[PDB]
Amino acid sequence: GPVPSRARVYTDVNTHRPREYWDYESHVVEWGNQDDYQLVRKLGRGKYSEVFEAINITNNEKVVVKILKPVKKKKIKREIKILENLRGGPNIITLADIVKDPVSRTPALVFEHVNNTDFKQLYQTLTDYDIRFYMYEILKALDYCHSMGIMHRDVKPHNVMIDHEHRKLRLIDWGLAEFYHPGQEYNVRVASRYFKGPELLVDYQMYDYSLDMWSLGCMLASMIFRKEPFFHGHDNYDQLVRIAKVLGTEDLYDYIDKYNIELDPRFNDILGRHSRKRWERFVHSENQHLVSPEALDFLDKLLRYDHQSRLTAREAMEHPYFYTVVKDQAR
Ligand SMILES: O=C(O)c1ccc2cc1OCCOCCNc1ccn3ncc-2c3n1
Repeated sequence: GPVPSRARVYTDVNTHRPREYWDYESHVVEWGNQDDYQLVRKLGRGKYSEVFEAINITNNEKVVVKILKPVKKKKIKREIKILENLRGGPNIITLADIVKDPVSRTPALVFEHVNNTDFKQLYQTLTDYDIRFYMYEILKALDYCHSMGIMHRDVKPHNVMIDHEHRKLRLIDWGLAEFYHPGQEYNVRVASRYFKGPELLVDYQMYDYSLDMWSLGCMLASMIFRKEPFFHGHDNYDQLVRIAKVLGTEDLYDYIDKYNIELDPRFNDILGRHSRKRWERFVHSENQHLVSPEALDFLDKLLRYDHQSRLTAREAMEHPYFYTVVKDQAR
């Protein structure tokens, strides 16, 4: 069958932890008092939850309440445990409280309020410096969570809150995140289509932190090239075709060979034969102000088929793309 794989970094971080850290099935939830919060207005809804601005009446603080739609106890425990383990880390959203919603007997997560600038509207205003700065801020959250033995597995613009006035960023929605254990076969049916790594699309289960770095590369491409989404597949199969038309089919088949991956036969007559394209075909008069040699070198080193060859978060932070930002933060 397939060749096994291990994270290059932070490989054994959870093995050295007490069992309780990662064994979320055993976690005992510390409930709080629902009557401390009053809902103010609805912010949005998804498959998994509805989100409200709210107020803590005991201190008149603004907070956000995420009312969970019914999922397994295990899934709720995993998100809670991860949020608690990561709490206080750089640019990690703060979980303030957990309450049992009386209406449905449903749990509600209570988060710190971030004054988020419009995500669709924000992108239209971002300069070259802003993209570098916010990318660096996301990398601080990813290096932290990876170093803590956790893969996010759903990195995308919707899950990055930006309070632009305060140059403040938070990585949110830890509902798909998981603990990394060497040898563990993970569920490939994760993340948003446009951000799925090749490992997911070819059904390679022994993946790791490096998944997040593919998703990040997809974000970077969409920002510097003004192309949202960058890899626009019609479904999961066509998503790999879209990637192959850019990264080329030679490297794809090399990856499949290296890991002895069994390719779904549906791929066979759709992948075809594609050259690896130069990034320069995506540069044009309206985006060129966002694109540098540095940006393209960095992007190239995130967007690799082989999960093992992508930059780590910590390596990415040392790339020349960030030298100006690093200098500015020291001062
Ligand atoms: O799932 C979480 O971990 C999550 C945590 C915090 C917030 C949202 C979350 O995800 C729901 C996304 O809904 C977007 C609604 N807009 C706003 C506006 C302001 N804030 N401040 C915090 C959040 C927020 N959401």
